[PDB]
Amino acid sequence: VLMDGFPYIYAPVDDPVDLMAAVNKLINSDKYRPHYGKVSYRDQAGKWVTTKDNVLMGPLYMM
Amino acid sequence: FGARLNATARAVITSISDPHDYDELHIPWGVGCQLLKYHLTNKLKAKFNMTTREAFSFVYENVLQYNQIIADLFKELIAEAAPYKGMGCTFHRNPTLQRGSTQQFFITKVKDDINDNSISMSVLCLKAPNADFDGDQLNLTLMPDVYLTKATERIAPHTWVLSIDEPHEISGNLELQGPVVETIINWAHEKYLPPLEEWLK
Amino acid sequence: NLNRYKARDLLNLSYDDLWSLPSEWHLIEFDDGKTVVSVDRITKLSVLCWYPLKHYKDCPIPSDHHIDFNRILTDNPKDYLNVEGGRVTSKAMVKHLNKAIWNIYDWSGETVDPEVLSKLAIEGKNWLYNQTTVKLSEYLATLSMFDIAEVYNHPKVREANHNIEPTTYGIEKISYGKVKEVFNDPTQFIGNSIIEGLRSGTQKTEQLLQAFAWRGFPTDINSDIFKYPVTTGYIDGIWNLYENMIESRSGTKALLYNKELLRVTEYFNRKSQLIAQYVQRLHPGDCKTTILAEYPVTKLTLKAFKGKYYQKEDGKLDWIRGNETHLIGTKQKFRSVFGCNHPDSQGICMTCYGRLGINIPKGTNIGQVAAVSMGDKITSAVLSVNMYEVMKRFQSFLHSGTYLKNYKSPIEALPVFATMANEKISLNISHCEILIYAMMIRSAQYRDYRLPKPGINGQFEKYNRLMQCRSLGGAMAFEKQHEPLNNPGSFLNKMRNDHPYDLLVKGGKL
Ligand SMILES: [Zn+2]
Repeated sequence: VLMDGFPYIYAPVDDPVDLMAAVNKLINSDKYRPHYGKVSYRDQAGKWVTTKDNVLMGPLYMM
Repeated sequence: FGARLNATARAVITSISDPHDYDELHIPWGVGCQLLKYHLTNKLKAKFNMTTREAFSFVYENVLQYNQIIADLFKELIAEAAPYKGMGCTFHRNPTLQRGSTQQFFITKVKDDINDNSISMSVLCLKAPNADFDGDQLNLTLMPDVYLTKATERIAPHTWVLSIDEPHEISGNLELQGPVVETIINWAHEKYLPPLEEWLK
Repeated sequence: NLNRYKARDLLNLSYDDLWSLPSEWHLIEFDDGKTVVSVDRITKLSVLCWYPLKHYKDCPIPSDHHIDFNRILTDNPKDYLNVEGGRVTSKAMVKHLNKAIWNIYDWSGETVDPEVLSKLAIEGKNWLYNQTTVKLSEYLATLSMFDIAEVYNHPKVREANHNIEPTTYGIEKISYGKVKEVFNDPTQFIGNSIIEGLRSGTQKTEQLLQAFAWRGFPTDINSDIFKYPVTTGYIDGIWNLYENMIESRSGTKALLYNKELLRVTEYFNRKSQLIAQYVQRLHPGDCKTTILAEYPVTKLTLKAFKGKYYQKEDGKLDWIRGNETHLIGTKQKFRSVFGCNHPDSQGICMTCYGRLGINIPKGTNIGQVAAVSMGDKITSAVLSVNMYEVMKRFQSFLHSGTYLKNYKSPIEALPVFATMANEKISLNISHCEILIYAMMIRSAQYRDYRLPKPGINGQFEKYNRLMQCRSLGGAMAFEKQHEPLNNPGSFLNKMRNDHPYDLLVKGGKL
């Protein structure tokens, strides 16, 4: 896990898990709550700005 | 009642999301070299004293690679179309039913990246032709002279603004896109001030 | 406290100055004598929508131009202290631009070219896009599972998913009703990305209800319903074989034989446009005709009468604004296409057409506009009682194969067609008159197939006979081009109307 930098997750189609119950657990957890803060980027005017809202960054499999 | 015209192009489209004018068009490098072959040949012969054979060889050689000399000529051609913003052209979307599926634009820029083979279109003129980015190849036709450029002004983008269904109303084609509206309402309707009663204390 | 600004003064500021106004409650003073209490951000957005008025310095700005035009400062503080202002939508921004251009048009005395205003409107929208996307780069909206949890965890949303009768009434009315009540409460979900978009029209309740409430009853490929419903929303998921399989039939229903639909719609659009093009020009002015038209006004066709001039009492002309409910159930005398006396043998005046002719760009074939308007709405509905049957019904009525040729006068036929058209789609009366007028001939006995002038002295004819006997240029562009060449009548010197395709048949010669 440390070398890869990511724990690979086995998620079978017939997994007996309540999805929104799992989401609620993660939000209310002191251990596994994902970082939820602002982000900074350079806009189309060339100015370095930071967002007012909290933005979450996550992975997606793209092809 | 139909024809396959000369001086035409066909490619997929993308968006111009940066600050821009609604009636301007950006064409890819490869399309620019082949479409404007005789415009470039005229400039090369005069400025660089090339022969016709050398000019034709020079243009075809640089279709698939960037060339600084060609890039300078492209801007000079666009800047010489004054008082128009650029070179007049018409963009067609199929099937053609309503006014808006055929629009007149001005070529104002030839893209410097050769890996992009799409014609960038203004985001304010996508609703009228019902154009999307999912495999939509549009047809471009270059206007040869000023006489036809004035004639095709009748299908300029502003000509579909007023609604043809209800009097004294603006068509729904002018409404902003989803992502822009969400940003505005996130700003305008934020509770950043106390209620007016508390403001007066 | 409560700094005061003038509407015209704000419009004269530079863009940097406008965006530098303080964050505050303030008073905007308008030229109609009223004042509006609002916040700076709503004021800044409203000023950007007033761009056309920048080019006309003497045009007064009434208070309805502001977005929060309902919060008017009065003597009694109980009328503005707790008043909720307007909601910013993509449609609302267009409407305020619409208000500006027609305010200029009315103030000028109907002397400003509408093409000038249309250019100002799109330019103003362009400026709004340029400024907002650059200045508001810090206010981007975002979505994540954090936003989903906010809506999902609401107590009333969670109660509309338990103890529900698995029936159409129990799901679609009771369970869906509770969720709609929560989503419409202005005090709930403040700052939520999903809900704020719903209030501004970005989202729609139909998709959201199937996501947060029970999915309901999907149909099979033959439009047959199933006895049992889907007892779960999309967010929770559908993980049992029966409900998952029946839900898949919706995706099967999504993909259909649109290739045939495209073929039929294209043929219908081509057929109607070719014949409609015989009515070419729309001249501005008034022809001063004493011929009016008596039409019934109903609750279904009142909206379709917008812009039509009707002679009220004391012999004066007024035009329908769309809210004259007192006229429903009566009969009025309208200025109609069928009564025009314009010298042009294929044209009409602005007054007989109605106020909708102001929006038409100069020099446009008026017949094509009517056909495009009808075709656009039918095609949109057909591709997205079947609308295919509706399209076939309109086609058979107009082309006479309860046919248009049955009626003896155009006046008696318009309400029948207007009711038929406005029951499914929304078609203006001006468009309806043009389409019916195109099917009219002067004298069937003498084979004079030119348009009648005025249109009340003519008769109706079938589509096929008209397309082959009016002008050979139009005939050469539809079907069976060999047949008109064999017709003996094609060789006899007659007075005939012209078609736009005449020039292309001769290759450009005159
Ligand atoms: Zn008239």
